[PDB]
Amino acid sequence: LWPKQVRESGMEGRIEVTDAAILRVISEYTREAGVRGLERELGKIARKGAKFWLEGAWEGLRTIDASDIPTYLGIPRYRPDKAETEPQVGTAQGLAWTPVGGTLLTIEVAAVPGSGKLSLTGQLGEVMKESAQAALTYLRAHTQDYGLPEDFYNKVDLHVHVPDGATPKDGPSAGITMATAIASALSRRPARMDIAMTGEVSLRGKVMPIGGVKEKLLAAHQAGIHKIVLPKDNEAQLEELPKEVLEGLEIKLVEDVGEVLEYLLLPEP
Amino acid sequence: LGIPRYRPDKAETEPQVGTAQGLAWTPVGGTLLTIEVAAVPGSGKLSLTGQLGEVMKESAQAALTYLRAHTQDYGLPEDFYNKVDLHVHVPDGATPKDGPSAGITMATAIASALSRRPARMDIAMTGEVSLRGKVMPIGGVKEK
Amino acid sequence: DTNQREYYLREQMKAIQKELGGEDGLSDLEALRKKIEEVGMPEAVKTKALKELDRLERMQQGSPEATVARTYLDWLTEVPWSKADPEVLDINHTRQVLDEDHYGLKDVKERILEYLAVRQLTQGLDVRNKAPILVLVGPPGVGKTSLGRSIARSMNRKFHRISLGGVRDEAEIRGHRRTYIGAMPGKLIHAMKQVGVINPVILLDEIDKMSSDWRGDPASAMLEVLDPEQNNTFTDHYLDVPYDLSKVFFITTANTLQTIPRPLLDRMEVIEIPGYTNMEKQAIARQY
Amino acid sequence: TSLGRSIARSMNRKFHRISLGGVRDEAEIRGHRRTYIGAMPGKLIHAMKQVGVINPVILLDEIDKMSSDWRG
Amino acid sequence: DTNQREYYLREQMKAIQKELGGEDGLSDLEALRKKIEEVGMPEAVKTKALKELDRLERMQQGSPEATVARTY
Amino acid sequence: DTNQREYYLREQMKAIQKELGGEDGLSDLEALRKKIEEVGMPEAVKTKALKELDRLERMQQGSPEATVARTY
Repeated sequence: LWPKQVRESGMEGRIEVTDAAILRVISEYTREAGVRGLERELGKIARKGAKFWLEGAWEGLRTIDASDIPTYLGIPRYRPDKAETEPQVGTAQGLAWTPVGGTLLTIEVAAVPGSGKLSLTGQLGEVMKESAQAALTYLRAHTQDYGLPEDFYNKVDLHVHVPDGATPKDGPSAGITMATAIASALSRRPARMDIAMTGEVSLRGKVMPIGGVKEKLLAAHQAGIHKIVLPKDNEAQLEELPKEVLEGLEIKLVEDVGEVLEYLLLPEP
Repeated sequence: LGIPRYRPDKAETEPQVGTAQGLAWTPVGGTLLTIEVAAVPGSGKLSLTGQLGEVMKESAQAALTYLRAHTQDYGLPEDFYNKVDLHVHVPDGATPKDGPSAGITMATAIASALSRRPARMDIAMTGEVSLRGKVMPIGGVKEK
Repeated sequence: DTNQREYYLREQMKAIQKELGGEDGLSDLEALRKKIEEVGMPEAVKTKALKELDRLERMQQGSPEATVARTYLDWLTEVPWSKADPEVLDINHTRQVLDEDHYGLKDVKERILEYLAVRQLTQGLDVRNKAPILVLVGPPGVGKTSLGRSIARSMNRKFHRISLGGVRDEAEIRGHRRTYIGAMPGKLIHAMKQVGVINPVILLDEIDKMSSDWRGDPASAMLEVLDPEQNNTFTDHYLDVPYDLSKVFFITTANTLQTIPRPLLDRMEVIEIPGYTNMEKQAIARQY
Repeated sequence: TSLGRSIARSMNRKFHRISLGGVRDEAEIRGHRRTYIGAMPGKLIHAMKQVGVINPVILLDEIDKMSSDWRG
Repeated sequence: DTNQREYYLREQMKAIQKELGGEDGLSDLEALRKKIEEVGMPEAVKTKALKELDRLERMQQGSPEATVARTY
Repeated sequence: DTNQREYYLREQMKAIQKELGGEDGLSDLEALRKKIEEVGMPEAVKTKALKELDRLERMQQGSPEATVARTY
């Protein structure tokens, strides 16, 4: 890519770029599943380099590191690493595969004392509501181990917001995502950032496996999440993926929804 | 000069209860938007007038959710959400910006009708809202 | 009676074209025949102009094939060569000229400087596109004309512009082969006739509203003219010979982010033109 | 659509994508029933016209946006 | 004078065209005429076929009103 | 006399069109008219049929003002 862009603008043997600068362009100036964005970003770097060179060729070979990138681009539109934002109360970084590139569905659920029912916002589907119901049903089996009062279902309304309008995968794939979202919201403790998750939740509290583990392992690299949670029933689904996809990940193969919540719920009560 | 073709009435917030100013834009010219919310004690359901889309519906739902989270911070009852029909007038239809761009404007419009206190003059605003009570960044700040 | 009166009206309109008739009597088939030797022209173009002369020897208001052939000859002999607008290879001089459009806009001037620094730094290190021409995007009331005029002033190009926005027939964009009237040399050919320097600036106005009732998409001609490896061989329905357009610079303007064909997304890119504010309008008013 | 070019090189063929994004009738994959000059065939015949051989590698890009809001 | 001259010349062209070997006739049209006359067919179907055959003799080659007849 | 001369002028149109090319569409729009206004129908219905038939002076090749007119 870069040897094409620096040849678009006639930078033959004039501009060099290190690994850190390309990584800055990747993780700080474009977020999409493909590499179309990096083409135009490196093109803009080439054009700015041609501009700065045309007003004086002082340097024989200009090294562009991860420091002078903004001079050609400006402000990082996205966080460098997603491990720097905050832990939030009602936030669960989901995983999905939107046909326009993978992205994390920040499903947000708010618990308000009141009648006791499920408020269903954000264009849920049938399966999305059933997943919320399944998460509540499991959380009802074990409540005193999460600090909740045993009468929470009788008196707490839950406002659930799922982005991307309807379900993006055209099917439930964020079971444990909603499980941890609702557990944090009901317990009102900061859920963990920096860890995306996906799965299926079953009322006995079992993590049924997902389809297409490759997409749920990519759409967390593109989103910048470097610790993913997967169902244990997909352990053999990690024996055909290329080694590049598995690079940088601390994958927690899980089977219960009592061990997905070991990670995110560091504050239980 | 003759008859004034333009007016300075788009430089004002119209400080009456429920009235709020939403900053909007078009790629061919400049404009704004206003909203008024009447809180009539009724069935407690949102009635949208102005051919509004659903996005305003969940934005108002999030505003009411944040109101319900901290009713005691504005001296509000814990049960009036079921009793207040919100009757909303917006001159335009859907929001020209994708999703909510007057989300905080909508939140304050809903809260004004539930707080019996008007808006502040010469203070405009725009932004996105989240159900947890956080304001999300708005893109295209230049046009706004 | 009405039909005969309208027939006599159109025939009298045909008769009262004395100015066209005078050119046909002396300039056409005689001065044009010598015009080949008087001016420098490519050998193949000269010989095809010789056939175009052979397409003459009949009245130009009779068979429309002869009329459109004479239009081809008039748009041929009035396009000289071996001349070009001088370059200013300094971005600083271009910025200096940009300083007085309104003030430079402080943003778009820099994007145009990107485009110019790439323009001077190419595979041949010359004016060859191999890249977009970066249509302008913004409200229609902004100084869209001023940017192109200032760049032409700085870069020393004889600025042109042609009508491509809002049209509905393809004779102001492409034209159609010289076998019937109503098919005319394209406006790009007219601009190339406007001046002989082979590096003009053919501003394309309101490209976002380009359309036509003539089915057969002109966007193919856009791809043809926007590709420097294909703009030298830029043909249309009308252009029966690949007309050598090698050093011709290009630029375009638009005012909407939606009304644009997708074959106009590669070899084409966005420049956003911010609107002016009451303070910006105050300053630009008072000063200019 | 660069993988198409790679396969085309590996096969010494041509390569010509045809974006179907923004097609909602058979009047653009097939043509209009020819009854007047001023109407084209569909897209595939334009594709074959662009290339010069009977064995290209056509890439029907954006086939999901192929929709039908109109008669046909 | 020139217009009446060219009008008579165009009429000469048209008159000679009908006598120019009848190329358009039979080869591009009557082939369908035989196929109607050589299929074991119900009487009403042949009546309808002849009715729609007499609807022709106007140039659908510039008129969409009889391309439907040819396809019918 | 006037109310019949209107229909007489319509009949003169439809009969001169016989001598015109296409033979009045092989005597069409007269089969529809007679099958309507020979079978015993209410008079107001006959009149409104006359109007809704008079809308056949428009284009038909996709416009929803002659296909639906023919169906009606």
